[PDB]
Amino acid sequence: MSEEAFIYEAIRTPRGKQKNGSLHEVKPLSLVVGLIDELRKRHPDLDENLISDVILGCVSPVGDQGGDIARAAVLASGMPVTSGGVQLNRFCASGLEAVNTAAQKVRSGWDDLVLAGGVESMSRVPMGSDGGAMGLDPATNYDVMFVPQSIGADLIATIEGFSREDVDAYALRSQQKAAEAWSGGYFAKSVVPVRDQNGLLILDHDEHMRPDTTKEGLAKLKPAFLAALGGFDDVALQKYHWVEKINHVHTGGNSSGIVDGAALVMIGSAAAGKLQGLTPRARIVATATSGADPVIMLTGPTPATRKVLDRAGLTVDDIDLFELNEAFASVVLKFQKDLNIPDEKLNVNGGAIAMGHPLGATGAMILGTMVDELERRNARRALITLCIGGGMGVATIIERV
Amino acid sequence: SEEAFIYEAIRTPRGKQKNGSLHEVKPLSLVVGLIDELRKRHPDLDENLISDVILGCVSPVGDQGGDIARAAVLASGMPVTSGGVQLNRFCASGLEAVNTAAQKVRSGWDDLVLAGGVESMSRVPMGSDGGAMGLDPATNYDVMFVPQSIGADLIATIEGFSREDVDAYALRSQQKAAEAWSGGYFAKSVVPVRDQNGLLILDHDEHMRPDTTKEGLAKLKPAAALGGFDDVALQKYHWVEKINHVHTGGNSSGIVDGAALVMIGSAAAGKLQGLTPRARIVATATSGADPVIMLTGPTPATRKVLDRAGLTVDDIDLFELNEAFASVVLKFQKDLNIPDEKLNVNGGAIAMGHPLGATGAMILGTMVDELERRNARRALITLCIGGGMGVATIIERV
Amino acid sequence: SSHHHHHHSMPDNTIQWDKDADGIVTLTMDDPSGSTNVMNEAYIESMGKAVDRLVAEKDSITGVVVASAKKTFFAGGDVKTMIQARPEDAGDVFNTVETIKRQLRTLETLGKPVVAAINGAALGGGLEIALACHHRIAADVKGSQLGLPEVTLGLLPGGGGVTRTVRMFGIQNAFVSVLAQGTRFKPAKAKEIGLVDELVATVEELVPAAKAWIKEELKANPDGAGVQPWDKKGYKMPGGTPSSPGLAAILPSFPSNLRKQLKGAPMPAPRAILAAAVEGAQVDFDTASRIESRYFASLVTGQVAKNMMQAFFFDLQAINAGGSRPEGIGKTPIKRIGVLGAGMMGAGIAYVSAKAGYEVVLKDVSLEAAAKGKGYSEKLEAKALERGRTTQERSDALLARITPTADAADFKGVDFVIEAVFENQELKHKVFGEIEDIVEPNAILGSNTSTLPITGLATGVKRQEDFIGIHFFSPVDKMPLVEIIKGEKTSDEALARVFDYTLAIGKTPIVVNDSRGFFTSRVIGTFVNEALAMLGEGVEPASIEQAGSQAGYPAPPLQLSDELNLELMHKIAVATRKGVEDAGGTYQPHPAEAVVEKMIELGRSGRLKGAGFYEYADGKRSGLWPGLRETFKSGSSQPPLQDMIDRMLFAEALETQKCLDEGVLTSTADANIGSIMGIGFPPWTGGSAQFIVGYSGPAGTGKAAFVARARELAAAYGDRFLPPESLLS
Repeated sequence: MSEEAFIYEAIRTPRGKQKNGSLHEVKPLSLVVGLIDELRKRHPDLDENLISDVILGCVSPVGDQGGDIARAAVLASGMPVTSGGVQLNRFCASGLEAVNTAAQKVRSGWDDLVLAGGVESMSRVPMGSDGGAMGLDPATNYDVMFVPQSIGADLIATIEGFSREDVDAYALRSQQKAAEAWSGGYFAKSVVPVRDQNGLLILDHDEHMRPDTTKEGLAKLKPAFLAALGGFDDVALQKYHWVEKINHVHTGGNSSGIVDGAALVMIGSAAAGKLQGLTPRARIVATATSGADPVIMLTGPTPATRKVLDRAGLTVDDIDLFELNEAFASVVLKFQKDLNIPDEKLNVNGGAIAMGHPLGATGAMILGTMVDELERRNARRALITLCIGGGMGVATIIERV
Repeated sequence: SEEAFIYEAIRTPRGKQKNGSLHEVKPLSLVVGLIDELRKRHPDLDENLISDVILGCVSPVGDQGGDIARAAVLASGMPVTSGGVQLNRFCASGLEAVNTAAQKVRSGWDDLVLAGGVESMSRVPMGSDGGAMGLDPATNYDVMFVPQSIGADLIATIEGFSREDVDAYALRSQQKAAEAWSGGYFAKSVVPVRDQNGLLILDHDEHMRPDTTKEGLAKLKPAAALGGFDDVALQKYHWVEKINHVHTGGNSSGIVDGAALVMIGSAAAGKLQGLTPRARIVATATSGADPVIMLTGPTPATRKVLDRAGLTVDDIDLFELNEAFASVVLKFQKDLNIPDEKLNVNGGAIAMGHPLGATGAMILGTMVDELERRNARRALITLCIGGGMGVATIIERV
Repeated sequence: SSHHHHHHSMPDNTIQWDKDADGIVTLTMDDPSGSTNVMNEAYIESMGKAVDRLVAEKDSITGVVVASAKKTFFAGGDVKTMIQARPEDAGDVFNTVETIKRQLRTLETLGKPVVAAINGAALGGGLEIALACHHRIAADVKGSQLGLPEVTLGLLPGGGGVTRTVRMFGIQNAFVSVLAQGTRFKPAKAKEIGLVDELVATVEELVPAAKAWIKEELKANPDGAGVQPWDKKGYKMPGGTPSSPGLAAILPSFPSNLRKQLKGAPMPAPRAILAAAVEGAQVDFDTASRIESRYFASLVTGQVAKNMMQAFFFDLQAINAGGSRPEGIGKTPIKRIGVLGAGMMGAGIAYVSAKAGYEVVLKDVSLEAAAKGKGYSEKLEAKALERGRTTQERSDALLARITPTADAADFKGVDFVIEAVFENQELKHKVFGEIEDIVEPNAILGSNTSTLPITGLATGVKRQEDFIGIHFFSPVDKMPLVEIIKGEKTSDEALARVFDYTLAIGKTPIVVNDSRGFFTSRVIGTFVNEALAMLGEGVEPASIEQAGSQAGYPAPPLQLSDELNLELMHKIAVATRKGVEDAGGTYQPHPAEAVVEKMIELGRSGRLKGAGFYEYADGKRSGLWPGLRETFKSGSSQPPLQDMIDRMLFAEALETQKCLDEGVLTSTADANIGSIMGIGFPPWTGGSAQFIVGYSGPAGTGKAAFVARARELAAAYGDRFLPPESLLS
């Protein structure tokens, strides 16, 4: 709680799509090394020996993503051998967890300068590739009523009364705002085009985006089909016995996209940045980890946001921009409803429905998105949060400096 | 602002690789068993005040996939708000978990945190998770990937540790582990593993060979490290003509199954729950050294943590370095001139085994106990790591 | 390591040893203490010695045949011992099955072919022995069954059954087809799914065929002789191991699918089987086998296995041995059955009587009505024909056994009458009156009645000695119980004849003394009445239904209420009120009665009238009536789910105890099986009487715990939950 933690750089790759995606040919490690080389380009004279750790979120750390990918990035990029490298997994929150952990290490006084972020090549290493202690264990799975995320999302809509038109209306809005952000040049300096070994362009934009999405197009889509595999609806209603029928409103068009991507954030103390001649962009005000029922699974953001607001001594009114990962439309609408968040403050540059959700990286991507938008708006405070599998929640407050 | 205190440190016995007692036990069950033991120690503990569960795990796949820390939170019936994150910093993962927990506590944004590790190596062998440094040619070729046993033999060659030197250290580790066991040093901290019916599965460190002799150790054959790796190592270390292969299964860490858990919090968080602090986390440090030799990271990390705490070797009562290979310990001892009677005093991984992700948390707990038993002040705990990393932690008895 | 129970300082021998000139050993299993070979202490020691000798004489042994000298091959384990196992006996149970499996593992890894010659039923332990053999030949004989039914006793196949079937078929197929439900197979079916390898026409062919198979296997496959597929270098589990991407993708849904099937009922055996199967698949055979033992010991020492062993072994045995059949009575074969009424009950009764091989005359008020009654059997036969379960020839004979009529005179030659007309005393008097002189003078005069006292119905006939209650349950083709009700005038010979009829149609009998509501109707009343009371209190309908299914009932209570018909429920309550008020007493209505009357007033008296708690369209149940929440202020009362569950289960258990006290039921066996088979009381409880002695809750186990919880519910929900004096100390 001693040293203040500052964000000095926050960058990300574009997000490549799942099917015939541009990044499918690119190793997850290459995605990270690309970002390291961009930071090097932006700060040629930085003493990399002062970087004490590299902390990467990664939800499926197997195959191309196994063997501590953070250390692999340190060594492959030719960073100093003293620069650490640790992989972590807190499901969807991994990217923000890595940043929070980086900030907390700086606050402790025992690290000076840390690279944090995440990477997920979902087209190469699909969700669930890592097995899972819960799933490979029927005795565990049976007791703790395991239910896939989409069913919990549908259940949220059923209870709160969010219609198919309501969730699709949010989806359209996300596409519109992502398109507006891109057209406006909001992402120009922070999205770093992926290039090959020869400098040739692979991807420079978020190719999952569908900027010409319509209300009618969204209405024509089918509900999600772990889904189609029976049992989970009945299991969910065994816990939620007062609910008669789950309304299945979520589709590929109102749920986050499966994509490939990476994000990097440079975090350090005031002195660490001053010594390297770095300009601070934001201060990490507070972090919080909380949770809720693992069967509904995705209501964790509400308690985590409440806990981070209380810890920073702030209220909903004090925050200029709210950024919540768009895993499912109803999750966002529920969060908005619970805390009376104004529309104009919520996911203002679009979200994962439009641009995709590369699990391990997402937290760091939407954090960077907020650093940039605070500067662009000349606003003061942003709250960043994500829902998480197992019913967890993580939240962070940043202040523009 | 806040200080981080260790309130509890416990572990499973270590189950052996071949025909091991723990082979039938899921790694999740190993962690849940320890959570149940902590609950037994403090039945009135308000679990709602536990803000996170941080577990080291080097092969997070299959049984160890899907954030095993969260799985343990849910399977144990801990509150849904209690977190759960898996981390991997290779061999240091267990200590990294503890260090991260301490850093979160110090930051003021976490109150009370469970930290440790789990590795069931008989069910999930190392390398099970794949990786780019090993499996991707372009980057494997450039980092000069060499298995750790070769770096260890290379250390012995450069330092002039003979086969008898490494074997003598190995014998001592067996003796000291046997003595610690027979002396009752481990009675409180090693938690017997039992099945769903309460039947005993394992209550002791199976890998131990208390009747080890210098003559038997001499019979063993040197130690996959088969195909090209010697020449790669010597390409970097060009002044050494030939690697003396001194390491065997008898003077290297045992491949085992096990888990470890540590309860960490601020003074206020412990006071509120009526917990008595056992030790204080003085300082942590991560560092590194050449990834080809791989196993020389402990030295600069120990150097860094000592300077950070404003201490010298002479201020430290006990030194605890993971016994991955005998040469690594002898190298560490040589560099820092560590007195013999201060080093790995209760035996180590050569005798008891090295369950990758858990080890750092196990040997940390070992030092918490030994400081209390000796009524001594400070211990320094460190481990060598894949890719040439190093982690170090200083604890102070309270 | 030993093949024996003990290794320190005296049971019978059950195995006959014979070694041929060719070095083939026949082990013929023949337990002298019974007519069945059972996996008991005598078997364990006998097989231990036999297996020791196989190893000792291995230089001169070329092969082994496992045979039986009984009518059946081998059936069951020691249930008597297993039912007594306390938590502290977990070690001994573990050791027992570990010893059993050590013997079979040796047999299986001998380096020589072992062949099971299956002459008759091989069930549970019996099939487990056979699965340890390398080849299985079965005699395709009548009554022969193969399977692993130990889940039906709340156990699991702990002698290698789980481990071996999973190794043979993979996780999904072994679980779904063999283990989860304990399916019994005819030899032809057993061969089809790979549980058996070869079939022979007669039992005498078995041993010679087994020896011939050994001969050929040694000649044609010398290197692989006596090696199971899973003990070979390149073994692949069918469907893959849990680490293979294909199975890994569907595996996490296996427990949820199981939970869906069981509706959240607390029946631990199926989940223990699934855990043992998957965990076993992750490791080598021996480790897999040991994990299996631990899950077995867990079930055995648990309460549910004790409930299920008590009901589905002991209670069923007692009932099928004529426990409620009066002693010194002979037999009287039935030639011609007459059914009165062609509704669901009468049509169903005609079907099960005709399927058993009896001629049936089906009479209703018109030919059109009686013919549509036979149409019920036609639809069942058509569906069985498409499923391939019967032949066109066999089906035609079945239907031709049913003669639909409107003429009373067509009951000529009828020696067994079963009436299933509308619930009305004067109608039943009249319908029997029209027929009592037309039938044979010795004819049983049976009535399918839900509530009306048999003694009162009997007055409508001349020969009251032959009048009796023969109470079936809807749908008759599926419901296994017949509640036999003794009127005051009913003779003991009449009881026995209906008892024998019940067995002949393949149903299970209970014998009950006359009392309105008898056993089943009265007790099922308390279950639905609790549900309706909860609805009146303001409990969500969806929760009430969930509570019913999670308690373990085959149908939720509001759904069931629609089928029972609320008008019938009303007049049942009206009848009870009349009895009390006529005797000068004051009637205390169940809080459900106001909810019943409310629904009648609203024109929603059940499925038959088109509307009840559920909506009905096109002959199908739609969903819960949306007006239900507003009518009863649903959501205003939100008690714990476990309280809702317990109120239903406890009401029935307490009512069963009243029936036992009043002398309606004469045994707990009849109470248990009667509740399970008649009114769908959950199998895991072992029945409504077993629920009392085997209750398990947060606050302990047993009769004392039941009393405590009953008193707990009474304070919160009303005095009706106070236990009878019979349960107190």
